Amino acid sequence: EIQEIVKTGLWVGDCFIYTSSVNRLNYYVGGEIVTIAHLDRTMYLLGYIPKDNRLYLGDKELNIVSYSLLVSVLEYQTAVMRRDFSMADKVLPTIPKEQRTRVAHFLEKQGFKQQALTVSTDPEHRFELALQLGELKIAYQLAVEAESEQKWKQLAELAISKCQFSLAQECLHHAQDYGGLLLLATASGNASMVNKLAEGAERDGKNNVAFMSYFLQGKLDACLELLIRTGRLPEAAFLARTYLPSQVSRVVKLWRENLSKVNQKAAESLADPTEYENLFPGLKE
Amino acid sequence: KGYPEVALHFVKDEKTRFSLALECGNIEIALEAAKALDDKNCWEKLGEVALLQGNHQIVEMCYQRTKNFDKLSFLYLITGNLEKLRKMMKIAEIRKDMSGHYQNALYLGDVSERVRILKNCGQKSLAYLSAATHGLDEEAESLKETFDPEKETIPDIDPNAKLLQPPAPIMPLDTNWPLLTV
Amino acid sequence: MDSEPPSEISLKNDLEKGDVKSKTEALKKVIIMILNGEKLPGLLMTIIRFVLPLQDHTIKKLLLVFWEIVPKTTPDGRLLHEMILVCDAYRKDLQHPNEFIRGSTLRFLCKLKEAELLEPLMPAIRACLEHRHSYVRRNAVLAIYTIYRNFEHLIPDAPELIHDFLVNEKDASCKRNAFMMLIHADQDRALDYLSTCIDQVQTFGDILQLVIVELIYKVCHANPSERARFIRCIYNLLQSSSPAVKYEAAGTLVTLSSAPTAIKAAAQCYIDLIIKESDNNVKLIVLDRLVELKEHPAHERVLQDLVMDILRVLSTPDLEVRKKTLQLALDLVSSRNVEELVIVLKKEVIKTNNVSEHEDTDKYRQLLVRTLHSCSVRFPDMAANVIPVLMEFLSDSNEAAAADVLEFVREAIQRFDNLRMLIVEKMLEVFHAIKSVKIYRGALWILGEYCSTKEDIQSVMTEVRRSLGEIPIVESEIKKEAGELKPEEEITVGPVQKLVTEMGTYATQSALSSSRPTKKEEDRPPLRGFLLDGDFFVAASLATTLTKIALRYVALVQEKKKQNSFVAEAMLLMATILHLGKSDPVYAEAYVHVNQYDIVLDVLVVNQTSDTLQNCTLELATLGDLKLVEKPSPLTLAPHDFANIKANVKVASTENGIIFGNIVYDVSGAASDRNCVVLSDIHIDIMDYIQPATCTDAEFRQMWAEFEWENKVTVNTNMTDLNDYLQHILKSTNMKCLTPEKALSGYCGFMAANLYARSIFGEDALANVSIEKPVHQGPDAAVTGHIRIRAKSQGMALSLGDKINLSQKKTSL
Repeated sequence: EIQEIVKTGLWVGDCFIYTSSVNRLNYYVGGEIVTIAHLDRTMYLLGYIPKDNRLYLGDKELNIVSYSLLVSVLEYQTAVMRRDFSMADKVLPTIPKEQRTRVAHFLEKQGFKQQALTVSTDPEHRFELALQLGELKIAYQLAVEAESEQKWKQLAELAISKCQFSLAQECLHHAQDYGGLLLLATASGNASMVNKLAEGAERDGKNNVAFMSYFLQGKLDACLELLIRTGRLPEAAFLARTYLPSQVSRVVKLWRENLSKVNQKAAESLADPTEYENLFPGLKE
Repeated sequence: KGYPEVALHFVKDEKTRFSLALECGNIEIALEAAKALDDKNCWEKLGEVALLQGNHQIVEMCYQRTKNFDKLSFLYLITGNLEKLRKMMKIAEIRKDMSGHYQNALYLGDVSERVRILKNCGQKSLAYLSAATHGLDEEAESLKETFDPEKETIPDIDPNAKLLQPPAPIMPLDTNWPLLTV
Repeated sequence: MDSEPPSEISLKNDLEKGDVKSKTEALKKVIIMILNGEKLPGLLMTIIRFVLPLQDHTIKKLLLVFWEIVPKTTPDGRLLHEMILVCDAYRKDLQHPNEFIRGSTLRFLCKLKEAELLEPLMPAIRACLEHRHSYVRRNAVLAIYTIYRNFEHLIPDAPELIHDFLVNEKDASCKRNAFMMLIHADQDRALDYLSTCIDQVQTFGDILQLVIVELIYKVCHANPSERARFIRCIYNLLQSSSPAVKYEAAGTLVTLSSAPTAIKAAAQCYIDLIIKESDNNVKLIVLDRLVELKEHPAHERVLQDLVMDILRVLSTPDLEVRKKTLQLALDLVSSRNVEELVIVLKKEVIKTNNVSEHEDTDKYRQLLVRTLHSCSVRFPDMAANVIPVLMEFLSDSNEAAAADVLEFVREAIQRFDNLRMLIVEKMLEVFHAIKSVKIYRGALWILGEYCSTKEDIQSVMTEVRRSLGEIPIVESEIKKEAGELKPEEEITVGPVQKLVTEMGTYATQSALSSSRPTKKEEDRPPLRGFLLDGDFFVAASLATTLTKIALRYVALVQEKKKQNSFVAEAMLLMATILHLGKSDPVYAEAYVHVNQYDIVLDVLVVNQTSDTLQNCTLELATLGDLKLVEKPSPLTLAPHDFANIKANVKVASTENGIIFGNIVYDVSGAASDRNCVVLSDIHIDIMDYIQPATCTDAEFRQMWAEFEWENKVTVNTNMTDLNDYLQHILKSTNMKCLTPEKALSGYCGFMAANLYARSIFGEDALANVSIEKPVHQGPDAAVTGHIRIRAKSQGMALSLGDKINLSQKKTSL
């Protein structure tokens, strides 16, 4: 049963070309209704006269208007219906831009995402077909390594689903996605590719993203540094004490100085242990 | 007065009390004024000033009630606590703060904390990678088995290379940062 | 009695009179005066006395009316009780055989959230438990819910009384008529019951079920209510690139712009969007779906393009629709905007083809030539199209018609070096019949640059050179122009060299050549002859002369950024330019204090005197745009009283009829001639009353033009930039420093602020603060700034002028 109502109709082969009460000229293939073309006004099918190379329509007038039937579209789609997807692809060089994407979508609806991917002019339709197929690599080329982050975020999730972490780390990189990218990445235990995607985070006040990156194998890679950058100077002093290479003396000073400028006088800090905070000789391991 | 003198004398308003505290740099009074101002913002800002006087116990309390468990989680190895660092992890687990709950597992020598939190997130992949690298392949495997398997894959980061960190060599922590106060 | 606030003595008289009509009218008159908001308690005993038990509905209905809008306030004839004179004999009213009196009584009684009527409203659901109408059953579910709202969120209101206590909501679902006052906080069982009811609906009732519980699995099931929710639900299940093709949204949408052209213009926009989603470059913005009405098959009958032609407009429908339509042609089809703008421009620009597209007003013609021509400058393909169309523009062969044509094309040649060689011969033709400047200017430039190509030039130029018309600006343009390109490549009776001779004479020299030039004395004072006179180093030859200049284009010239361009189609642009896009002794002491962001005027009121000032009241007043947010409220100012009384302050209000000075503060006391005295607390200014508003560069510019701002002062302490003192002070005279009017460099760089306000004074206020901060060896006056000011009759101009100097107040009591 076909969606678009048949106001009048005609049989061209076993395919039914009909007019619709939407002014749509559609054709029935497969029990599926496709729109061959749009009628602008209300039109009736007089008949198909092979001579003129036309379908002859008439309005309210007992005169002629002509629409040539779009046979290349019809044959592509008919072949798709039959489940002769390859056959429909032979038709494709003579299906233009957006029409290849549409005919592709027909191919797809009937099934076979991949054959639809080759014919679809539009890269986006290829890109989605590639996610659907589960062809990560093909979807990856289609995104294209530099930008198209939206493509990559869809790919990155798809890659995590398949538990193919590898493709996922690359998608997230291209995506950028510092917050998400870090989560996959900081699971390293050696911080192998986690610093880059959090370099910014250090100084953006995305300190949290930054600390996980650098402290992951007993190393202070830029742990301290993230804390200085942000102005969370106390926290760098504190870190320095923790792992004691006694760097604390310098950090506490820089910090103490910062208290005097940032209006503290009764906790002013400019001493070694007298005015609140405590430089390294107060401190210990 | 930026070195309170006049300030000490009139302090009756919960705001004047708040103000007084940052101008000294001793935020012990701040928290109470901040309390009596009935407001979260004050607790996080005085907590930050607190970290500045040096002591993180006071920061924790504030930051906990402003609900910045994740800031705390970040602070905590920096501070060198491990007991307090665990408390933050749970109460940030539930928020699904992935730059809160997530932190602490790294910060202790073993990663197990993440593995469960991530399991609850449904982030099975992330949970396996974290666990596996520490040599907690068994937990990593649990996550794979409950969810989609395939743990074999080697990402741009390691999926099984040692994670071990010696957590905080300091015996007295920086929640216990020394102070005299003037 | 429309609104008459003193009439309460007559109403009492009218309220009982032995004539039922009079009583009804009286009670009615009370209602209308209360609703407006006027005096009513005097009457109460009279009002209450006739009506109380009766089943006679009209008076009862009237009294029932007055109990939902003021019952609490009025107390002469009612006082305070559980079974007040609102409901005591209205238990009879509730229990009458006539549904109307019971129903009415139920309805007001349960409506109140009153606690002095809580008990009488509860079994008041009895009056409507039996349902003689749809109204009775609806009245009941709404009254049970209103009882639930009135302090009975627990067991006093939730089960059944005998059929409803919060259960009409359940019953309604399965009964013939629906209505669910159950929207929040009510029985779960009824909520569930409404779902079942979606099927067995009553349509008004369906809107009530539906506000509570929405989203269907179906298509529908029937009725406007379900239908209205349904388009919301559809937008969910396909959000993607707008609705595209509007759903059931279309019906309300037309009325949304009933005034009348704006609907079509909007409709045209959607229809264009819908056609296709193109590239989406500069004015190629069509979104929605890529294919849903395609574009451009060659077998499609009678094609998509027929609708596309409407959008190409001269005005072909009316102006609002026109502006939308030109953008819309550009939007579906072009390369950017350029392609379809050239087609569109070809139609609009002046020709010999059609005289419904040519006009003898020179600027519009000229502008239209520039619009067509800017497309070439934008995109190459257009150069080839433009030049032959431009020659058709010329063919009109009015002095002026040629003139406009010549003027743009000459600019195009500056861009388009020895590409438009072909045009020169066409361009000369109409240069001979002449009554204007423009024709001479342009022609002399084409014929001049183009000389290598042609050889005619003594003959063409010479008829004009000895002809008259208007010739000021002619001089300038001919001066840089006449010799150019190839040193000896012409000859008719004057080769290119005669032309250089001529070119020099026309500029400012003298020489017999082309039977002498028309004028020699140059255009506007700065231009003069001399530069070019020096020039022509190598006689009219592409080298480093006039030719160079002519066959080169000043700075960058690309796009439609207005660099040898004009930005789309000239008529559409006028509309876009228009769019501004605007966004008893008394003593007082006082200070202003702020604690926990509460802004208050502290006042201390002092009686230094032994004398009696009892009868002491304190008030802060509303002057105009100043207002009290709460006056000081102590009854202080007594024999030797010192008190601190706080008057809260606002700055923003609506003008009151009393004085408009500083701040009025009123203390009252003993005295009978001057029972009320006005005495002051510290300064507040007239300036408060101004209201701040802002301008953009377009609004500022428009207003500059609109009314004069010649008036200037120089204000000291404008040494500083815009941001510092000047902004803060300007703020207090409710002004704001917005956009610039500056032109900074190494010699220029006064800071310029465009100011705006829209004063509550019947004027706007504008100003430009120019800060004369030295960026030259000779400053105006060094640091300081001159503020050029206005307001709409410059009565606030002056406020800007002095309130940008200094401004500070403090006290320390």
